[PDB]
Amino acid sequence: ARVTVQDAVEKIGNRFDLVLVAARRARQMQVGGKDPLVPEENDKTTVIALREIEEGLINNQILDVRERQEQQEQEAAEL
Amino acid sequence: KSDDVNGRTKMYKNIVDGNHQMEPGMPESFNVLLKEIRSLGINIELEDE
Amino acid sequence: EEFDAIKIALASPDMIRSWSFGEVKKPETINYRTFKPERDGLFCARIFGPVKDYECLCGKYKRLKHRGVICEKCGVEVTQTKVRRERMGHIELASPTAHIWFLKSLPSRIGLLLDMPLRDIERVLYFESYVVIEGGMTNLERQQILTEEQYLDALEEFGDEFDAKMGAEAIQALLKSMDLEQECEQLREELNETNSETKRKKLTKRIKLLEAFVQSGNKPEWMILTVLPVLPPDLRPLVPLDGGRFATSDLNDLYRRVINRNNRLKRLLDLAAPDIIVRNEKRMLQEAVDALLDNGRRGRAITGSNKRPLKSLADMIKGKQGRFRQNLLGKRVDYSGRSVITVGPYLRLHQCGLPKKMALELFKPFIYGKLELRGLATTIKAAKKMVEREEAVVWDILDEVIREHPVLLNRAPTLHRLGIQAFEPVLIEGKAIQLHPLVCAAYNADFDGDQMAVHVPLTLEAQLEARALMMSTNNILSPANGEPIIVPSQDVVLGLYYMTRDCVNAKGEGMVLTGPKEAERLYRSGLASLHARVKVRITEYEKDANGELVAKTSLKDTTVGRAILWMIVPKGLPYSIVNQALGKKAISKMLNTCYRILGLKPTVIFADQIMYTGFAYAARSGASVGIDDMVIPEKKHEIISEAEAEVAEIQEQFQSGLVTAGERYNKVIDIWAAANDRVSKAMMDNLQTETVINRDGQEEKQVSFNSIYMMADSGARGSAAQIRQLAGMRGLMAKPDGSIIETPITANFREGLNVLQYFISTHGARKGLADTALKTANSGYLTRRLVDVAQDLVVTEDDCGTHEGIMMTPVIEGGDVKEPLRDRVLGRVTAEDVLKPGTADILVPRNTLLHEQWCDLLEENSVDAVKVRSVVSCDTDFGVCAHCYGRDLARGHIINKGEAIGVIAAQSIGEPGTQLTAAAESSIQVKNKGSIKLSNVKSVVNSSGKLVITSRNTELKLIDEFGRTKESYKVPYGAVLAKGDGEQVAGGETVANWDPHTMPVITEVSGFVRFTDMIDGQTITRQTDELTGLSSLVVLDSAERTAGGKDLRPALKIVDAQGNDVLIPGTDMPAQYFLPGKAIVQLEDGVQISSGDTLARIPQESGGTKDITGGLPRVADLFEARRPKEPAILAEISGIVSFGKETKGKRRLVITPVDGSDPYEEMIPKWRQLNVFEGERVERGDVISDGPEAPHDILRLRGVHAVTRYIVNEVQDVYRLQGVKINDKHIEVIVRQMLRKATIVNAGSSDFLEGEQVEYSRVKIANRELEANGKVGATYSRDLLGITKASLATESFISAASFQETTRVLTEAAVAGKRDELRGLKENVIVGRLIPAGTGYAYHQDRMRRRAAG
Amino acid sequence: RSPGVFFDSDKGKTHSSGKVLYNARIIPYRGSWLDFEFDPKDNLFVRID
Amino acid sequence: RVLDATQLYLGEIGYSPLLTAEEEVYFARRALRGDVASRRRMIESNLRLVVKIARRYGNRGLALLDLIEEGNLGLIRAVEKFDPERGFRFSTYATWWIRQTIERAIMNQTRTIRLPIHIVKELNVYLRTARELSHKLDHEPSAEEIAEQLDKPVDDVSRMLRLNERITSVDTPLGGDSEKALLDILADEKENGPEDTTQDDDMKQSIVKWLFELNAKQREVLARRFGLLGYEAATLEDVGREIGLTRERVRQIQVEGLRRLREILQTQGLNIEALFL
DNA sequence: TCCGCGTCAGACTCGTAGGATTATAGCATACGTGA
DNA sequence: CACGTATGCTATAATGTGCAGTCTGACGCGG
Ligand SMILES: Nc1nc2c(ncn2[C@@H]2O[C@H](COP(=O)(O)OP(=O)(O)OP(=O)(O)O)[C@@H](O)[C@H]2O)c(=O)[nH]1
Ligand SMILES: [Mg+2]
Ligand SMILES: [Zn+2]
Ligand SMILES: [Zn+2]
Repeated sequence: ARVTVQDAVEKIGNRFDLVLVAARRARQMQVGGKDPLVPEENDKTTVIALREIEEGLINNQILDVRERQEQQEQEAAEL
Repeated sequence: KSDDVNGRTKMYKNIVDGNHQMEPGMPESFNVLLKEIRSLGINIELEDE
Repeated sequence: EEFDAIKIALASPDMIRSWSFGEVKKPETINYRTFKPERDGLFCARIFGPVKDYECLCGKYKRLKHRGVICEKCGVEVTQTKVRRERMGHIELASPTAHIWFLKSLPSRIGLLLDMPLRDIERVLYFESYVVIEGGMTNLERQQILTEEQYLDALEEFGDEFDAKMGAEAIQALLKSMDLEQECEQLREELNETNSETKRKKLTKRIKLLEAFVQSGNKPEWMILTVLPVLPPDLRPLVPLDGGRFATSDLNDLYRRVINRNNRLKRLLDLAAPDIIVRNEKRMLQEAVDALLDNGRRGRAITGSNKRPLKSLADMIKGKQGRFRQNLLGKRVDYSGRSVITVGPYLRLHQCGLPKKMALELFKPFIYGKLELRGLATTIKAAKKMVEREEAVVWDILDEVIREHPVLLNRAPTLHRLGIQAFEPVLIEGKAIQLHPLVCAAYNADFDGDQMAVHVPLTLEAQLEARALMMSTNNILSPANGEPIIVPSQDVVLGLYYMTRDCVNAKGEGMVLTGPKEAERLYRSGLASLHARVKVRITEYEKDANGELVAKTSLKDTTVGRAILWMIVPKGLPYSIVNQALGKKAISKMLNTCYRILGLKPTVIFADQIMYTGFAYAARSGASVGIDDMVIPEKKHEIISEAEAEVAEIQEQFQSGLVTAGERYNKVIDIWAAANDRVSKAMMDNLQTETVINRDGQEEKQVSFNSIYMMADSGARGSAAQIRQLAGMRGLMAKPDGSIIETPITANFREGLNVLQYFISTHGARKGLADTALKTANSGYLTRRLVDVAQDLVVTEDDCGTHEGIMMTPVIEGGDVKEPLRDRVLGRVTAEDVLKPGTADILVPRNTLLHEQWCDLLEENSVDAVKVRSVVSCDTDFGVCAHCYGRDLARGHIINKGEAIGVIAAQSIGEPGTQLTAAAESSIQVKNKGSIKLSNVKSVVNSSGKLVITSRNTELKLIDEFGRTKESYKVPYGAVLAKGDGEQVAGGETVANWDPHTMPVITEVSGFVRFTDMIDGQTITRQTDELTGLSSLVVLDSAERTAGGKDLRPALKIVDAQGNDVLIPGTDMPAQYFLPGKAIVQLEDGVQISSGDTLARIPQESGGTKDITGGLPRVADLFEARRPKEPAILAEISGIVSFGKETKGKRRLVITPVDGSDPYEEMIPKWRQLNVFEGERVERGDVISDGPEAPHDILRLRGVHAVTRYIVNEVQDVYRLQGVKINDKHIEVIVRQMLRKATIVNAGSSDFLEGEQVEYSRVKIANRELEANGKVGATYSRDLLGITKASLATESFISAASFQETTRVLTEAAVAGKRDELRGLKENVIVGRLIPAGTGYAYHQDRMRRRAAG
Repeated sequence: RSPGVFFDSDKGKTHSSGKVLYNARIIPYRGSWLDFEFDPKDNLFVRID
Repeated sequence: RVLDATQLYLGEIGYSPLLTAEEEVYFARRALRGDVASRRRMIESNLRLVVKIARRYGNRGLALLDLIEEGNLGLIRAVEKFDPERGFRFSTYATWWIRQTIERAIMNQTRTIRLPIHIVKELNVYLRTARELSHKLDHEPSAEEIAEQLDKPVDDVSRMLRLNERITSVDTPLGGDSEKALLDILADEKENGPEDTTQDDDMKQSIVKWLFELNAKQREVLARRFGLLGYEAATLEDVGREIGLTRERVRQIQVEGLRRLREILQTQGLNIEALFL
């Protein structure tokens, strides 16, 4: 994850999409203050996002799922 | 990093706020290019979306 | 703010007035006293807006309290000062003026559109002569020039009913009155009568101009300027220097010229001045306008007070200094540093030493932000002062921020993507950057004063781009060839070589060790040398059928050194890899093996370990450079005195007047070239195996431990040619000309050169050095052209679903297999089903990546040739599929969709050229036994009894027991074969023999020699000797030839005893060999000859150093698709050959195929000799004449695969000569971009019609809609384009103009009214947007679907 | 380049013919240049500056 | 074909005949009486005189062609105001108008910053005097040396020589090579860096935070005056238009808002820290 | 159609240092805004 | 009025101008 990104690349596949997915997740922890799955072990949001992808916890599809889950529950609360 | 005048200040503020968000716009050199081309008497206009 | 597309069209006078917010009518800039803008001046604030934010000039309205207020008093609107760079103005011209760009920029546009020569228009413009606009009396026709005196004649006689005028007025009125519609149809009607080739080109040109003019909505009047736009003040600033001085743009001096003359013209018109003065002022106005638009175009550029040409508007767009190249495709960039670089051997591969003070300043805002989170800084001003004071706590914060933050290191020049790599920074006290040794290779970075640049990726996206895509650990393999670029050099190799390499017994020969750890213990304890032969017991780990590793313990015989290096070796690799004495070549294979078995992480750690141990043992070794290390040959003086008596023999043979100066030159050079080889060989046998003093039993031989030799043999440093001038003889040096001097070098560096040897060294040296500084421009220019043409190409699709590809073969050039089939088809998507030789069972699948596994199987099955999916044969429109490309060579797996392949290709081809900036082939010796197999050969037996070859491109194969090609050679013309076709030869036999410094002309028939068209003085010369008098005849070419004998072809005609001609067996051709220029002839007229005798000897001067100064122009000429000077003739269609008629020797060819029965004729020059002999079943593209092939003809007759493979092989010939590995697929990318366009011959169901040239992608998409709808189908022909023209042919005019030729591109685009919808990378980089590739492909396709759905 | 006279020749100006055209150049320290030159048809020409 | 603007014009002037005194008097009598032909033939005949006088006033500001046109305009004034009855020749009279008009035009167009004729002519006499001073003082002249010769204030000379500074081209390259010029080094002092722009954002936002930390009637008159929240930047007396309608109570409440905010900047850690910038 | 003038480009970042020059007659009356 | 900017006249005769320094192979375009 920190030194070598190969196993993280092998989870998603497309290097370019790995960057987009880990950037979107890192933005969540950076701004939302969304809680990390892996112990940070004093690492930056970027590294945490890649570790999460290596272990297979974060995913473009999984991010989109939790997006609609929380957005739809807020729509439910509004109405 | 370069021309985008709005972008650089907004980016600076984002960096001090921790959030490394990219808030880009248009490089000021391009605006100039167009004006220089029109000063040459060639109409170069932007068709918007 | 965000737009979709960009349009260029002609500026209407009325349109120019739309932009203007006021008319400038004064040259005044500012007031001398109050430096404030003058009224209606060039800097007028009343027009271009306020000098200060929300402040009028006189200061009546201040601050946002007065928002949109227009000061009644001064007449200035109170707004942002930003507007002064935005608002334009204008000038009302009293006389109209020609827009120089649509006049002088060729094609003339204004001349082409009026069908009026440029000279004619100008004579009208400068008021030399009248032009007729409409003579109602057909007595005088349109556009007919009348001189001053011609106008006086018709003036009284016809007058009134003819209108002829002068100057810009005349041309504008002529343009205004011309009806584009009517003249369009008129010219189309004329096109039908008798359309000759060049007449039809010019007519189609004007047709397309008229059609484009009506589609553009441009009007011809607008070519003439009545209104002149004024650039905003801040874009031509007048600013005060500190010293009270002022500095201004040159545009302001040019504007002043224009305004003064224009206003003077208004005055002269108010004053009713006489016409000659009016005229001079109108000429002056046009001169100043032309100077303002494009200064150094029309004549003498107007200079200023600096005695230099005033920078014109055009100059700011045009060239390197122009807006595109300098400020828009490349920029100065924030968060950037630079410093000296130095070694960081302690660093791991993913790290770089970053100076503390450098990093403190680069990450300034991140430190301020962290400081406010810790509450250490109250505000930003306090954070600033805390960092200025460099407080103790600030260092601990800086340490916190830079952790896990990647930084980009860059070295100039950036030739390939690896010229930029990301590292995790390590803060160091001290001002120099520390670089990792193993990546010094990529950067070409040597610490002899090299500096590097540091860049901070700011955004989370940029950080992840750096850590994932650009990290050094992630980018090991060259994208050019599938080879690891990260490879130990220098000290590292020397250390590992030292460890692995063995010595006789030494300390502790034949000991027995439990583990490599006991070996390390023994060495460092001092009871074993690293070179001691020892029976140790090491346990290697071999991979099984699955992912499980099978370990195996065994006692091998290795050195102590090798056992210790095994500890660095990861578990999984074999022990036999390290068990040999290791060099740079073996260590790279080590890294490659590690990468393919273990993967990335293990290779990265392994590479670091190797670096550490390599340096470590290099320093332990105490290796050095003595004067005793440079051993010279004990037999130098003998070899030299011998070679010197030999050269004296040929000098004496010259003084006798028999041997020519050129023959002696060649033979002296050959004597010394051989002397050089022999002395070098002597030194190297004396040095290599000089350690013949061993022990144990008696006297034993082993490799020498000479420090200098070790360095060369390991490949750490030095070579075999470097040791030549260190102990042997310097050798021959070649001049700045390229030519080699007669007197070479005999002494070396150890012995020491004199004043003469040293002075002679200088020439070649300085030629070399000047080549580096001057040629890199041309190499780099080629890189630039390549990159520009391959820009747009990106992986678009996964699978195009095409069955297409190109069948590849093994390159067997010479005796060693230069490129194997395995290496040429490695990681290339195979097409169809390619099995083993015996066709009865499938071996490899259809759509499958070629893995090292399947490649190994190919060799065991002996596959001859295989269809492989190529970029050229991809069906994907607007890019290529991952399948047609194959493996990303840099990744070691299948390419990811979205990757920008073209740029990678152009960089990969260009870099080696840019960075890189013994021909005694007497006789072929076959080495393995075989049957001799000639092809494309027509030989004839001679008087001697020897098979002499009379065909130019003869090839010689070497067929093994089963029947397959092992070795291959080029046997040249007039070569003598030892055994003919089909005969067996033994190993180490001279199968072919010839003279290299000569190209003989050999006969096919026996009889006597006749002289035809060989008159002394006109075509040939004559020179005799003494006593007897042997005279030689030397044929003059058009250079040394008079106008008398120019159409006379000199030839040696064959005749019999009677005097009649001798027919060539099996042809109606009287025997006549045409001699070319500078052909030396020894036999005079009336001499008997047999078949196989040499008539004349054509000289073969080409003693260059080759290197990279003479190969690249060949490559550039290939990529620019230049037809060669004497191109070979090829059969157009398959069928039966028939020879026909002759026009006094000029060969006609009445060729009659089978199905296409209608005959086809072709004229051929008289002296050009055909290799084939008529009456034959000819395939399309059978070579008929000897010479080079034009890529266009190849494409036109034998299609895409043929021309693609011609370019790939001919280019690859050059790079292979220099030992440069580039995969064919890169050249194939560029080739594909060359084949972008196609010319439609015959109408479709759209508005293509005859002769339009459109992208093949768009016409194939049209053909998909035609297939579904039927209608009239479109017939077309694919066209080849050179790189430069192909880049200009892209629909994107932003891309075209940014490349080159900018003035012309924008006139073409402006007149066509072209609209660029921005799809390419170049275009997006210019507007400063997201790349449509790599990371950006996700966002850019999301935009494309937003665009598709509204 | 020293003032005086100088005899030169482009070795194959027109690469088509490849004919050597010899030329003379009188270089003064101050004044106009005086050039003499051959053409392909071996006609002697004079050009000033 | 000769396309030179100059050569073309000089060709055309050549093909008009030189006049004698009697011819000049005849034409000029009718010219004052308003004869379109007379004025034109006198003009066209004497263009050659203009050009001859235009070749002496070169290397000063404009080009020969430019001077030739202004010269022509001077000759036109001369033809309008010529006296045929007076025995004096025309060429003598025209010379005065041509030299006059040329000199005057090279005094308004020659300099990028328009110096008034009067300053320019003042400066010119200072210059010609300096030349005489340097001719006998071997060394060039000081400000006081010129002032001493004219018996005038040294400040007059200083100010007159302070307006002689010439304009440097922004585009002129430095070091001789055509690379980076004054434009590539000349920094915009009007456009501040993100550091300064972001400092202003932080500064402006800072106050707002502590602006809503004071009293409700302390931030309803203090901001509605400076124009921070309100629409228009008012003065102490103008705040009465809102609701305050007071002059002293507005000034007491303004400064009371400022004093409680001064202690908000002293506690957060600014005051003297944020004083320097 | 060939000889010939014209156009077109000719590597990427570093750097050192400012800039200098000339000259426009002399005086009387006329036109435009602040004090 | 003053201060800045402009317009004006004076009258022996005088009447066609005066800086360029060549680089190189290739690719197009009127005679
Ligand atoms: N871009 C550019 N690079 C240069 C220039 N001069 C030298 N270099 C670089 O500086 C280095 C000097 O030569 P070396 O690098 O020592 O050559 P080398 O590849 O180490 O080969 P060996 O000397 O045989 O070991 C080269 O790698 C060049 O690329 C130059 O004018 N421009
Ligand atoms: Mg170096
Ligand atoms: Zn105002
Ligand atoms: Zn494909």
